[PDB]
Amino acid sequence: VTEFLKPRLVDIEQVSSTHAKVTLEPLERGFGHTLGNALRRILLSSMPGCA
Amino acid sequence: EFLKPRLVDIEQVSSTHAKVTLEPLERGFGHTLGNALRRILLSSMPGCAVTEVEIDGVLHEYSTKEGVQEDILEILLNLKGLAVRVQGKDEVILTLNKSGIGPVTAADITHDGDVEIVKPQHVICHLTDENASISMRIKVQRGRGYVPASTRERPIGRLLVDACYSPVERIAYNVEAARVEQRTDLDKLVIEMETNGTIDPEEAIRRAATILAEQLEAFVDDPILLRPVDDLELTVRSANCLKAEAIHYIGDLVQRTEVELLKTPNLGKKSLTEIKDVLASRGLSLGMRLENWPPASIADE
Amino acid sequence: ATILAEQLEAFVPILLRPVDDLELTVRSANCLKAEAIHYIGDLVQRTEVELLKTPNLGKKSLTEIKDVLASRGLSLGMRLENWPPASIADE
Amino acid sequence: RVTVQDAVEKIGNRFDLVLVAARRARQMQVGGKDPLVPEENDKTTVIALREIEEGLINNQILDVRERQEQQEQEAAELQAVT
Amino acid sequence: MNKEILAVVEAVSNEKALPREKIFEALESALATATKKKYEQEIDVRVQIDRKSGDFDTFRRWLVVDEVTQPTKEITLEAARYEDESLNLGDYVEDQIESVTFDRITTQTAKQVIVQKVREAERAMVVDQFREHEGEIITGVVKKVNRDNISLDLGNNAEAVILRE
Amino acid sequence: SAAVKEFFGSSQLSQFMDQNNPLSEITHKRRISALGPGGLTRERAGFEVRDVHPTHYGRVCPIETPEGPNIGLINSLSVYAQTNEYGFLETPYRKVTDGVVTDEIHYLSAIEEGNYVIAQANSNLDEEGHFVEDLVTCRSKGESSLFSRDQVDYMDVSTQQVVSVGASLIPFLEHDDANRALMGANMQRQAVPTLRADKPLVGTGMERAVAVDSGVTAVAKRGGVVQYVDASRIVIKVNEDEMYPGEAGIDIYNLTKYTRSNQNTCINQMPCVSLGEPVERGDVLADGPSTDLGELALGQNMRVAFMPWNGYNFEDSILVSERVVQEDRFTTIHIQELACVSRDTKLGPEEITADIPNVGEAALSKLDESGIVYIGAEVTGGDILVGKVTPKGETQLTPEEKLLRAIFGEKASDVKDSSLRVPNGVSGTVIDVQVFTRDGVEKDKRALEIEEMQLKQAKKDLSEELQILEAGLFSRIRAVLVAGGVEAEKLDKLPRDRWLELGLTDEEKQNQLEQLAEQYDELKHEFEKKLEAKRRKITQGDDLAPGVLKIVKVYLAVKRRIQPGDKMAGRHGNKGVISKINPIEDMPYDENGTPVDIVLNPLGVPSRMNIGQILETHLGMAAKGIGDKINAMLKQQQEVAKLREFIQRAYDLGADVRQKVDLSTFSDEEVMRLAENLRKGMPIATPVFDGAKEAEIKELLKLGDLPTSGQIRLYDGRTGEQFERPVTVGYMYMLKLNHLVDDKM
Amino acid sequence: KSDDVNGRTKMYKNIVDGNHQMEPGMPESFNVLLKEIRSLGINIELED
Amino acid sequence: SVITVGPYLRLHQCGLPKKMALELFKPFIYGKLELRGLATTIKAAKKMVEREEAVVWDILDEVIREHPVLLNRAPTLHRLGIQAFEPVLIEGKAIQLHPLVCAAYNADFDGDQMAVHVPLTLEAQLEARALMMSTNNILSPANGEPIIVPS
Repeated sequence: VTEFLKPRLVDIEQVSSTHAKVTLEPLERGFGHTLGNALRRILLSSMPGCA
Repeated sequence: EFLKPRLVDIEQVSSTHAKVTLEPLERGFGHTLGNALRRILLSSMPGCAVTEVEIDGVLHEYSTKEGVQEDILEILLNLKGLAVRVQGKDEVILTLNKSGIGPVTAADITHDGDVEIVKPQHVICHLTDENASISMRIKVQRGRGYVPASTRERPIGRLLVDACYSPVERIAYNVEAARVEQRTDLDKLVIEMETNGTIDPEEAIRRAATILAEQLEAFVDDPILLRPVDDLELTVRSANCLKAEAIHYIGDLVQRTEVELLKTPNLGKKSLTEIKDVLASRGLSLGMRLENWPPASIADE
Repeated sequence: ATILAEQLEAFVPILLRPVDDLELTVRSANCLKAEAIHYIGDLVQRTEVELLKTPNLGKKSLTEIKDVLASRGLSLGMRLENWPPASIADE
Repeated sequence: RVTVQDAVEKIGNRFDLVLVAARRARQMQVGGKDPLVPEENDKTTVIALREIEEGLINNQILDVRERQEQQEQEAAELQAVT
Repeated sequence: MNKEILAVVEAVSNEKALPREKIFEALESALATATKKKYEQEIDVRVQIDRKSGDFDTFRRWLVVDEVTQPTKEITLEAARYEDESLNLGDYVEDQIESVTFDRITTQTAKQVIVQKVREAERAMVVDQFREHEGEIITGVVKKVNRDNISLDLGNNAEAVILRE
Repeated sequence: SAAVKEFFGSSQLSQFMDQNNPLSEITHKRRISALGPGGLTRERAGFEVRDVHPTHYGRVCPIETPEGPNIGLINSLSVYAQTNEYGFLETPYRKVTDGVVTDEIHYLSAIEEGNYVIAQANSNLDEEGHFVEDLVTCRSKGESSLFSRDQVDYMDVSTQQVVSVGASLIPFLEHDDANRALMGANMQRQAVPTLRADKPLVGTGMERAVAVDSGVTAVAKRGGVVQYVDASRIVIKVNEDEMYPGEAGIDIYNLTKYTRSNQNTCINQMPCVSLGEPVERGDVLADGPSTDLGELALGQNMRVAFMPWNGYNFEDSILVSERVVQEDRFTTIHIQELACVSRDTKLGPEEITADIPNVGEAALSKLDESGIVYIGAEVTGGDILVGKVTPKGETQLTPEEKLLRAIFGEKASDVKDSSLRVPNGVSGTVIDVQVFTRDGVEKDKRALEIEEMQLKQAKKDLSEELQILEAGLFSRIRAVLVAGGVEAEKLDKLPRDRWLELGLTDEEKQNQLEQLAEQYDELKHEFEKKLEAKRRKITQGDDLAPGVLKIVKVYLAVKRRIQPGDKMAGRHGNKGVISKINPIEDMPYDENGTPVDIVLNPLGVPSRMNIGQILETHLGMAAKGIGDKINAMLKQQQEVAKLREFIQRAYDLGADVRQKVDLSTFSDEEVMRLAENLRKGMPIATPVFDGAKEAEIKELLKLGDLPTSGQIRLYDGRTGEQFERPVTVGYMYMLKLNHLVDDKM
Repeated sequence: KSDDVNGRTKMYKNIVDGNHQMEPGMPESFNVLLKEIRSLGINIELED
Repeated sequence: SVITVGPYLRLHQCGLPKKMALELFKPFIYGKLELRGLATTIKAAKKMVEREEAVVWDILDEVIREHPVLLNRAPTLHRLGIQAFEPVLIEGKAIQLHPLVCAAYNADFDGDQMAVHVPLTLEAQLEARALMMSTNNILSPANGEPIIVPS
């Protein structure tokens, strides 16, 4: 009841080294949006860095 | 050095719903963990709903039973809404017997040693005569999500209801500003859930966080018969045990039975264990029969 | 993913039934019940030879007992402590 | 495959495209000829239009290859006889 | 006796040099097996067949045992004491009968069983031919190549089996 | 008989009843068709007859007519419109004598209306009948104008009389453009009954006329006290101030359980009364299909929001949460009838028995020992229901081919399978099997099983008629012998059938006991002769087709839920194919927590001018706000005083209105049960052209703690961040139509 | 796909063998048109 | 069948249900099944797709892939009312039709129905891809105005 489908990233189809396109499959129904939204808000809002 | 959320206060303001509280959070993580845990709690939580009903004198679910003012279909809906906890089983069979004028409440079920009804005032149907009695068997099991009847019964007396294995109803988070601990720009995440009594709230938030951290684990920190017996990963003695009977390919070992090899003392006790270790991969010694050497894929060209 | 994972490490039956409950007629239950037996476990506690040595059971009651023992749930020649098996425990 | 625009840029009629690609797909499917471009398990129609886009097939080259591989068969028959 | 019984037996398509009464008994046992397949009492279907009249009957068994399973064919020695211990352990002593049941499939299955019985009628002829001339020395012609078995066909509708071992 | 049977059988006007709804019955029976013999034809005429003349006002409805090839020819008659003595149409008016609107009704025809001058329906008048203006809008000779105060001669009766009963159940009709009101009335006729029909939160008060004045509910004939409620029957004990002297009398209503309608819906009747409950003359006892407590509940009322949501509601589409399909609330129940006849051909008749060639255990496990499927066997698409084999034909006789055909007393023999099968695609559960036998043919074992079953049912039913009416008769004897030679202990010492020879002189009471003895002996001999006649009706054969042995009819009962592709629609013309059944989490929720159920498309409103659906949405949200406040004041176990306070404030709330209820005469137990019925929302009537204005909706949205403008700010389910510019949510009453997608594909 | 019976049996064999190809033939309903016009006094034919 | 939206589509492809896809493509599935070697006679293949086992859906996704279909709304008035798409299989029973293309068909979604036709032969697949594909009809033939205007 706890063992879902657990994914692994199937390919990293990348253009030049500061740009990439990373896919993920298979995810349980409705989890694509929650992982996309979690990773999107964490990357776009709060990362460590210098400028 | 991000501040980590820790559960602080679980305000069980009523029997169904509670208000768990997470504190502290850096700014931005409030809406992130709020939407994430809301979507996990509504999506997939282990519930304990009902699957099969067998009323005694009822053939199909569209019939009517003599002495109960609701149809058998309405009895199935009222049993579909039954809120029940199970403790140490996969599935369980509850038994109901009731006789006499009046309602058949949900507290009239003969409870087992682990099943616990959480709302005993739940009406099922109304018996309406002095000698007119229902006597049913109810099947309650674990699950996840919504498993209808059309996807998944062998006699004609079973009745399949739909299965809404879902304990929660309404999850609402409300982020708000945080006081001292001597630092501002911190947030509090207050989640008011709405359970039907079958799931403890801290257990719900713990299973939701376990499911989400399991999802982020993805990116966080015969050729054996055609090959020679000597080409096997085992030692040379395991190959020599078979080779003593003038065998060079493992296909010849697969052509002969294991009982026929055990009837010859050329193989040893450790050679039998090595043969078992080789046959554990099921590529050789599977009790097959060949023409002499060649299968059809093993053809001469 | 490392940040989001570090932000979650602070969370993660035939014998027990009565003789009268049997599918057979009331006479088949009453034949066993004449020896002050109420549960079929008491029938399984006693041997079939011991029941055949008492005339309280009849010729048709013997056939009914054979029909009940054809399912092999009762009258299989067992011996209990008094009533309870280990699965039949008091809680 | 989405558009067939360059397959019309190289064969300007847009109706001769269908004849040349049908002739090519019939040579690749039943006649058992290899595709001249490496496929990606595409069907023979898209491989035909993909050969049209490279330019290595049109009606001129198909007539050249049918005349040469008919003369080759009759030459093999004549050298087998005499 | 619908006199149709004595016109379907003598086909005689593929049946001659073989036991006639035994084939009749085997077809009778097949029909009683079908009758016991649509029944409930899990026992043995014994057909009793007459040679002089042709007509037959269907008896049920009681199958003397020291056990309780197959309970419509379950008997014992203490129950044999009412028979004055005349039954022994193990026997298939019959003590019941049955009557009749009609259907087009009932005769169809019977005909299918009779077709197999008549064909058994095309297998027993080659099941004695091999031993008809001691250990011959019998030429054969491979007709079909089975898995680890070579089937051959001889004259007078004969079939042989070659073991690869 | 040939002439009258050809007219009632196949005419151009004797047509098959569109019966899937109480509304569809009661508006198909009220139809003024122009076609048929003696009238015009569709593909020829014309222009003028497809147009509403100025004298359809109050006789023929202007907005309920079928669009398509015959508009204006299949007119529907209005609400108050009677028919004159000669055959013309006539409509009520109120005789406005020189100053005062007199409350007498007065029927005018179509040519008497033209000479006089008629005031419009909603003209303001101050408590006496004096018209409060000095210019009043009227119509003189087919032409509307503005006339003086006291040159008027008639006023309309009520403001609902221009429309029909199809298009007077539409709330806020005066706000919809007439095309969208036409499409809304036509689709409200085309609805389907759901599994548990709810109620309209925003109705017009016309639901009880359409429900009671049709024939789907079980209206009480004589009032009294209920004695025995059951899912099958309902027994009313008739009150003594409504009761005949003879024929002692307690009524039995045999309800109509699950049976086939004409449109393959499921015409059910459910009992809605409790036990021991008083009922009045002219009152509902058993709800029918798409009814609830005597009202008319076609579809169900759901939480709707108007916002564009990621393209999935592009043209007219509808987007529905999984919370709707989990609650089993559009799950309609359909019933298909599958017939199988046993004809009479050459080589002999057919066989229905289960001894069948070419089949094995896996087919025949779902049949009994005589071919017919069980009652209750849940089958799939393509199983065998009735096994039927015909004369295949000996043709070529082989060894075994011609063999035994002789050994069996059944010449068929191999046969040609022609068994009835479930048509490929549909599931179901066999609920009812009928077997009819042409007389002379041997009944098989299952036909004798059905004969014993119906003999047993009719035997039990007539014996219970005798027992129940004898119980009422003995209760009458006990009620008479309370006075005049009463025996308090001696009454139950003797057997009950002799309650007549006790000590009592020649009075009205011994006369009444003699009359009840006459009734009792009549019931005895009547029960004898009627049980003999009913055994005759069950035992006899039936006249049938030329050359048929027996007819087997099997009723499959499919349960069709909802899926992407069905058609749902509101009551204003807002159609739509439901396009995606989302999960619960993706729905836009608000700052309380509740997800919205359905996300419509806003862009259908300014072009397709049906602005009434937004007022219906706001008033439905007001109704549910009052229902949520009742649920909050009742879930906290509050005493009846605060419930009385709040229900009284929610029932006053308006201008000079008609309702004027008070809860001070409900006596502390009905108020709890009225709040038990109001906790899922408070029903609100809004009559057609005299409806609830904007300020009343605002004042009712202020009684609940909802926002005044009707718009809540809504969060998103995917992103979890707020939608800008707060959106409109509320409750709309949406109907499932029976243009499903697994009937067209 | 519609009318020619020998054409569609050739088509079904050609589809289950992988050869996408049609042998055209004539619509049979055009032969029905010829028989209905020919059943009058009219003599319709097919030249060459 | 009845149409519905499905806005995730690219405008050369349309959604087509699995049940309709397994019925319209029975001979291609038969040919594919006979090529692999899973079965022998044609009967076996018809029993396999009558039972709908677990292996025929991969066969179906391998007969769909580059094979256009002709969608057609029932009152076809001009030539943009027959357009060829590539199928994308749909759990469901409704044709998912890309929204921009709707302005060509005069197709709203108020209960409309469309017919699908399969180009059998090879010249017809090429005519569906090279003349009648929905990417090829982006200008109305009555004038110069684009017909894939956003609605």
